[PDB]
Amino acid sequence: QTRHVVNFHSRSESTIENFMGRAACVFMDQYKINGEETSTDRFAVWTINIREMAQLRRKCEMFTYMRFDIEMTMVITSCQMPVLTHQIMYVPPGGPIPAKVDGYEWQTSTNPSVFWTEGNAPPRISIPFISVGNAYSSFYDGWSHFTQDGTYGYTTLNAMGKLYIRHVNRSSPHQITSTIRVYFKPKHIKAWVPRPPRLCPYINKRDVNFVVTEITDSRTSITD
Amino acid sequence: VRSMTLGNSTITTQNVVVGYGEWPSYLSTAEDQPTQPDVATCRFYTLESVQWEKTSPGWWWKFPEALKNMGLFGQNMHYHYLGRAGYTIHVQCNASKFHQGCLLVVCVPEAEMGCADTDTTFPATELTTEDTPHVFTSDSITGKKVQAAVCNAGMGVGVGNLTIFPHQWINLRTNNSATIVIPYINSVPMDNMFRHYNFTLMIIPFAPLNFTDGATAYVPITVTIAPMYAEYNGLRLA
Amino acid sequence: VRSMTLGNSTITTQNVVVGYGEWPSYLSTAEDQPTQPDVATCRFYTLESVQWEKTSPGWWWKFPEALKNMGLFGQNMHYHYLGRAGYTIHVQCNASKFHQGCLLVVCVPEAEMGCADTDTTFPATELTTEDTPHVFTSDSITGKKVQAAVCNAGMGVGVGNLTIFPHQWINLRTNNSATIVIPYINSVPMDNMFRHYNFTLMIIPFAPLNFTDGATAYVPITVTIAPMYAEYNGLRLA
Amino acid sequence: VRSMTLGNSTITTQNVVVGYGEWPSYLSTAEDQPTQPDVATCRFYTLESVQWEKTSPGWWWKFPEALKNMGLFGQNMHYHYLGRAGYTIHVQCNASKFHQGCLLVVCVPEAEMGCADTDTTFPATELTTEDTPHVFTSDSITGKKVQAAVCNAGMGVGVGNLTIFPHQWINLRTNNSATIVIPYINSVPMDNMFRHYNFTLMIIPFAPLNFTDGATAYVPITVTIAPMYAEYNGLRLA
Amino acid sequence: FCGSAMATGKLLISYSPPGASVPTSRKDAMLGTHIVWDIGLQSSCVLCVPWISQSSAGYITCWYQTNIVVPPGAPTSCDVLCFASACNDFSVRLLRDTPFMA
Repeated sequence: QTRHVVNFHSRSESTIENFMGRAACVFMDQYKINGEETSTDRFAVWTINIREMAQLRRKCEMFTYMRFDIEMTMVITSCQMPVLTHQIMYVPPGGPIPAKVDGYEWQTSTNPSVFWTEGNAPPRISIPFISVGNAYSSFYDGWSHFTQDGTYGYTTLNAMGKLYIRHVNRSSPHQITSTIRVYFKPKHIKAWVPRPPRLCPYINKRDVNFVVTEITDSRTSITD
Repeated sequence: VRSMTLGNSTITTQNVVVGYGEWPSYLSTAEDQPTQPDVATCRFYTLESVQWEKTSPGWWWKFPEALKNMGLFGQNMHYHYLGRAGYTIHVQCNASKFHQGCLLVVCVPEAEMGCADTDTTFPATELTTEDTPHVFTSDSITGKKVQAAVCNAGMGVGVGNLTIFPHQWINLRTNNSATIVIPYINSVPMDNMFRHYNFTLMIIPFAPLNFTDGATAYVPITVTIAPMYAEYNGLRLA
Repeated sequence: VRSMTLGNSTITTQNVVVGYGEWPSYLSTAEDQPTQPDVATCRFYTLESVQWEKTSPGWWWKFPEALKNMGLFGQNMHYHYLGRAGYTIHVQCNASKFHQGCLLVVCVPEAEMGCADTDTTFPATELTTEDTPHVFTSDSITGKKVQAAVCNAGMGVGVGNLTIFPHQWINLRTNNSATIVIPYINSVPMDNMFRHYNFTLMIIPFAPLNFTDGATAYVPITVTIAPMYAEYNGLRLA
Repeated sequence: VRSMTLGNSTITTQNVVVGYGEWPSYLSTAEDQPTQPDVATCRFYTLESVQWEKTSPGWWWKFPEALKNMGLFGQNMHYHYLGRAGYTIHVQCNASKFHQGCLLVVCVPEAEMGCADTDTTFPATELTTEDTPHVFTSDSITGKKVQAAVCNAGMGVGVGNLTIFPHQWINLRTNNSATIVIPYINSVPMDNMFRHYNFTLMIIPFAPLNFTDGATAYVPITVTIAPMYAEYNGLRLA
Repeated sequence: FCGSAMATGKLLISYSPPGASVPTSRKDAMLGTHIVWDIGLQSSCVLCVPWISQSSAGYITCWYQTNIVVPPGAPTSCDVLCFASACNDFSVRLLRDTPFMA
């Protein structure tokens, strides 16, 4: 490459909606169709949070507070029959969860769910700003239980819900193993209180713990 | 030289960094009604002076509960379970003319700090010791406590670019005093004052203290907090 | 007869082909600021005269760096890494009245030339020898150098329909002088003057020189370039 | 504190002694025509800093040719054989508050100096070493060089009454900076810049430097020259 | 400059254009672009470096014009902090993933 005259004047790509509002795959999971009537491998879960993969997690930690609608579009495949129909049930933060693929929670009228049959365009489900407070908090320097009990750093304001996914087909002659890819996207996003970027690598998906990392890459002397 | 006074507390001062360009203010409903103390609460709460030697790596205080034993403000924390305030923070250094050094006085809202040996948590008495400050460390440490190594202050960020927050430099060559006004940054209008630490006043010496063999071996840093526009929940019926 | 002068360089001339109907001009930001030399740079840089015999197939010069050793213009190429100019090019022939012939004086922006034996490249000293011209050849050649056969000048096109570019015919029957103004054709407003050859002045004899046994056995072709509206990057702070 | 800038050279300054009450100016004929560079030439040329100890007797620089290797001004001396300029001379001292001393900063036009052992001359490299200063001596010296004893600075006059020239005292008790403007004193409007030394900036410590066993053993004297209104002969034809 | 209030000296902050070579000496840095920053008068000198883009850059060297002159009470060795931001306005186009995260 060579250093060219990069002559233009634009910061439309540096706004918050043009920086955060990009769809990224945040959840791959397998789920079968038949066998093991009491099993946990016939549906998917994915509690919705921004701390899924470190590339997106890093961008949400530029800012302390942010509020945004989310608009996820699943991309569902299958392996190994009839034409298959799926169900992507979003439960709110206050919502019952299934324990099995044939639980009664799947029939709850307050849990919105899409019934996508195979071959069409991917299913898209949009979720508004659910939180109780006025913004989602990326960081919470505080304790969930009063009087400095356990569970540091986890507030219940930035709870977004869960996403239970199953086949609606009751059975099949052979085994069908479906794969789902959830494409998370912030929408109509506002952000408050900027914050310095992450320096150290991430350890765990529910905490801010880190190993002490060097500031920059080292060089030989101060003058070279 | 301006001799400010608030209530029954007078300090002697010598430019204000208004945090995020906003001055603290009150929240303005009969379903939930706030109580505005105004009386007391607003006076100056001078913390214990902190000696800054050549080998001091830094300090941090976690507010609002750093004032949990400070008078009426520390007593209204026990009777009301919701509140908010503004916290004008003066930081003098009163060094001499032959001392040299530089401080970063930054407030860092929502400083979620990391444990020293990850895969576990810390016993909640490692973040704060009410009035007294937890110092940083010069290198890495282990044990069930806060990873208090500078260059990764508490949060896993670079300590040099901690200037994004409401800050003020105290260069002993030029100035000695800092003052920061932090207008209650939070995602809910009122929150409990014992669970949630709204911000973390941390003072970090970038250029280390230096002097010769005749001066005093330290420089006392004086911290003074005035809780402004503190309002609480209502205790009366409607 | 018009005696043009620019700075400390006067030539004697005897219609101008303005390239692409545009006269060179300046670029009109505090993030990037150009420097306009104006002083010197604009004077006439007469290259070495080129003898045109009966068997001469042609010549080419690659600008802007054909002037890389020409005075202040060739010295500002080493101190600034960005620039642009206009290059008024006079081409006299000063033949006699009994000589006959015809030249194509064409400028060819972005003349990317091809290697003589393909599957390889040439050592970068085959495109240009600063002041002196690389001649074409009458037939095909081999070796790690430019395929300089006329009828396929450099680019693999027909040499007859090379008239699409800013050109001028020098028919010794009628005229002797040519002048072309080339207003800095490029896709970026400023570019480095050593990496990129903005255009390729190539003079190609279509009708060959002819004369009898008493005349001089050659006709010297004189090339003169005046870099107009040359501007560079800024070296000062902002 | 005024931050002067000229071209691409900025210094930081802290009253001007205009030499002989006149500000330098241009000479204002087609038989002889001057060229005014204006561009560059006028920027600040900071010489090497000079350490002033307790036993330093003095220094001298001989201008215009002390700037003979200083950039474009030192390069226009080789292309034009006639010229004139003004030379604003800043002299800082940046000592401490516990250092004491006093300097005479004087310019002395036409300082014809005397040889050390009379009946002979000196080899012309003893008057000037371009950028670096020739020091004086505290007593008499011998050999084919300049009689550089103070009390008889160079010219056989008393060094105390050297105040008749454009001068400025630098008393470290009060001030540290000096500035002198010398409007080209000469008997011919233009003269060669290598034969003739128009003036001799000599800095002479009257009261010697003194300090105690903790301070730095020297005080660096910084000399900065800005050639103003420099104009040269013409190189073009008429 | 984070030294004493009594330390006094000069530093010469030179800037090389993106094509030029670094100055090997203090005089060659003085003949280019520079700012002789007197520490005893002002304690904070601000630059503004243009022509900064990618899609072979400049240099900010610093030189001892004079040594640090210090009274007997103040310490001899000092420190200088540096800072960096966007000078007036900054242009930026094509978003990508950061290299630091793995």
